[PDB]
Amino acid sequence: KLQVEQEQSLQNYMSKGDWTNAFLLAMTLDHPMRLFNVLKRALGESRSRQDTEEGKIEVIFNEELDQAISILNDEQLILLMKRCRDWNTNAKTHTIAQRTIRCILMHHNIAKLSEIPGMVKIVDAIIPYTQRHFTRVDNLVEQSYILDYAL
Amino acid sequence: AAAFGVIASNANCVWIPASSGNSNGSGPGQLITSALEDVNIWDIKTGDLVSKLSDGLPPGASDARGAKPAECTYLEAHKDTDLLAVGYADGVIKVWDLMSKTVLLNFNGHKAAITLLQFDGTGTRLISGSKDSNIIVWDLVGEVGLYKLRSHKDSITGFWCQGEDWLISTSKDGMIKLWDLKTHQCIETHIAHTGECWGLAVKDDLLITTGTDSQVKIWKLDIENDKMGGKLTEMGIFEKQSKQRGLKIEFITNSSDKTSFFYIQYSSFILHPFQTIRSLYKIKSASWTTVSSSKLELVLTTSSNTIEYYSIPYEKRDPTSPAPLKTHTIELQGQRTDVRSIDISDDNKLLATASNGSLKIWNIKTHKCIRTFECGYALTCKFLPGGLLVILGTRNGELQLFDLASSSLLDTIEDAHDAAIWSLDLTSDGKRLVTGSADKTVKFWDFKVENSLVPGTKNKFLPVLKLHHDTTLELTDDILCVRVSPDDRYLAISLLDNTVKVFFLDSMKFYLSLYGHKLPVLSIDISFDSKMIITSSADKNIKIWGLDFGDCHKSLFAHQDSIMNVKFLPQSHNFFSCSKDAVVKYWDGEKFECIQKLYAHQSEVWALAVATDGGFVVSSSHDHSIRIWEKAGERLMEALDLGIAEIEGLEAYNRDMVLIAVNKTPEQYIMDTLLRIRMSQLEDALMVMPFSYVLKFLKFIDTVMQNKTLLHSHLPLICKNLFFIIKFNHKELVSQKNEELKLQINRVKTELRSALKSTEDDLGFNVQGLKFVKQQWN
Repeated sequence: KLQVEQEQSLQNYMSKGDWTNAFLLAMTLDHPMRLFNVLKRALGESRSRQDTEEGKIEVIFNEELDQAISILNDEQLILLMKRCRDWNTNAKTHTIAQRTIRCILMHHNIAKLSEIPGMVKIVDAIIPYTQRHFTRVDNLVEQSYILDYAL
Repeated sequence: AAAFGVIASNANCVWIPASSGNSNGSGPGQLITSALEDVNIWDIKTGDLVSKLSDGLPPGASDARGAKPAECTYLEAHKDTDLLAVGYADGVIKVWDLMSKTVLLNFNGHKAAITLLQFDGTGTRLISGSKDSNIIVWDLVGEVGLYKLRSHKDSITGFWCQGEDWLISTSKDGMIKLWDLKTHQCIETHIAHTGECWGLAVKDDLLITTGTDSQVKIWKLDIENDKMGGKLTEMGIFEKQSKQRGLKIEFITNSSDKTSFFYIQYSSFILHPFQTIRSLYKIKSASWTTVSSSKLELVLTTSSNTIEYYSIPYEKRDPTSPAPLKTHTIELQGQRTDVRSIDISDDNKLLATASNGSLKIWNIKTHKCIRTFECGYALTCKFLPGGLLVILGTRNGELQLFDLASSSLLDTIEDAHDAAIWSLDLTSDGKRLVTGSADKTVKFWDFKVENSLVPGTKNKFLPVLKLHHDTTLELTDDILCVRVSPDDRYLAISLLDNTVKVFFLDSMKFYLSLYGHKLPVLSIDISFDSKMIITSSADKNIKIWGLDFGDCHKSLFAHQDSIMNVKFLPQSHNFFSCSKDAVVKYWDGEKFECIQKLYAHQSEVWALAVATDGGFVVSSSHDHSIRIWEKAGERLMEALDLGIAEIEGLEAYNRDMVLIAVNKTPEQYIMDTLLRIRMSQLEDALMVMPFSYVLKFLKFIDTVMQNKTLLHSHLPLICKNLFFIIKFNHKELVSQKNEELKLQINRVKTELRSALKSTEDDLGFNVQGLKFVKQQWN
């Protein structure tokens, strides 16, 4: 309706601002490609500095999303998880789809709190592509030292 | 052969009626210029033809105009009255000189015609929204790369502030979009409509909107988290336009409910007595409203092919409304409406066109007098040969006798008809009249002066010719066109059984029927050689006939719309076609091919006749006027030489006292060539490069690893190229001396192995974290 389209205009604007309520507001809305763009920009650069939960820290505070996943319900988790299933297929995108996983495994209990929808197909679907991309970085890691080792 | 007509824009045309107003612009204050099918110049309080800009001979140009046909969308003058600017029914905007009527520039880039066009308060910008659903900003240079704002699906209505920044928009897709000027982004879209925004006006501080929803929404200027203060519901029908007073103490609103009403304590209510008026609002729904520049009147633009003047009840202005004044037309829009029939005299100085309520007398472009008895439009008109009297056929079945001198009817010709008159033409001397009627008979009529017991001035009806009961499946008894033999030997008749029948002057004997017509016929004519004929039908097919039957000479078929009239030449050498699709075509009467295709017609042509002089063209129309006629790796070397040429220059910037590769850092171009290159055969471009390419190359890897950037590249690309160059050459076959880049590699590889080791540890916890709950969920 009206507040939906105006809410899409706020979703257009908030991307110029921060990432947190743009992430939750874009999570409750269409479309997940722009949601992939904000995770692309916020998650995209190389950084391994001070304490995060999903690699979200910058000069501007992105650890509020470190809070925002702990409050999130399971419907957005499975609706997120089918998108991670959409993002683990092609190369170089799966890593972005990795970033929430190490997040969500920290936040919720082993039950994936008790009212859990059927997701056996997805949790069965993630793993062989993770083992697939795992051997690649195994190769580049064992090939990285050898240029140093010569001289 | 030789034929008349020209390819020019003007041949002494009177084709512009100066009608159908939709907008206007105020000029000198005592004058006002009007959007019509031209640019017209009127007085603001008298209504006389001050000037008129149309087609013609501009100073220093040929095939140029002052204004076009195909109705003007908007028309306004510049605030310094130096520039003229009109957007037309085509996408091209034309600016014109104010003193002369030469053209200055031509503005295109528009897929559709102009739906918005106005000067800005600076004058150096002209804004034009068109019906291709976007906005185009214009500079005096012609800068269109400034701003092209489009997130729409329909046309736009509302616009500018007066502060060079901070624009607003309301559009016809039910949307009201908010944009900033610096780097435009839709912060917010206020929507309260479901249809089309018809008109728009800001008062001074309150922006009201008028749409299909028959309501009024007020809006505040300094707006965020939408400012709403009220709505004025239900004028009675959807509102169309509004206008503020130049003193900004009132606000007039107009609609298609034949009413206009203003607001005053302005206010959110109408609080002034309105029974003082004497010149009630309008007979036809109006297009646009402007206050007059004399601060005493109101200027109204209606859809009755004319615009008018009134006033608004107030003590400063005139407390009543005056009678509307109209300009000095040439008696082409001084009377009412369209022309369906024309007729020709034999002196080339008496040419009459008829309307719903007028008969207009013309020599070439000068109008003598009017004759008014019309109970409709005329399907046919016919002069007397000699031009003494004229005979009219209205849409009542009534033939009317008019004198040449005055407007008065001498004699009403006997209404023995019960249906309207399709066809009518007189003979050579003009004493026999053959008519079009569905009364299943042919009516002959006498004609002479009034000096006996048989009225020739009232055409007493002695002979009866009736055999019309021929049976068919299309329609038995109706006639469309009648033609008199030029030798005065026979009569040709159009019939609704897809035939024509030929019969001589006396009692019925049969000559010829022509048939083969999929559609019924529109018009039939005879050559003055009197051997071959033509016929026009409703199947877009024009058929030539001589004396045979069933042996088709030629199916003259190249058309798309219906055919109004096709006629021969008055010396029988050129037959011509006027149709529905607004194009008139010359055709050689001896050949099958066309000599000239005249396309300068925008509106519908209903009829067209050429006099026996043959030097001019008379044309009936729907705009009621007459158009008178007569490799990659060397680019990588350039990239590295440019990039190290930047880095070495930035090193000794002030520690010791090119516009494009592309970026704020040139190294982003270095990765971009790695992005642009194909995944195959890149090693052929890499293997060419020497050892100095490596020494220039690793500085960019240290640049991106100290830059911590993985947005524009990825580590298998960098390690992929690294592993290629360590295959190629070399570390100790390129250098035996301990150097700075050699020690740079020893820390860069540590940065790489840690940067990949992070993500590898992330997955190494991720998948084992996924396994464990799947062990439990069983």
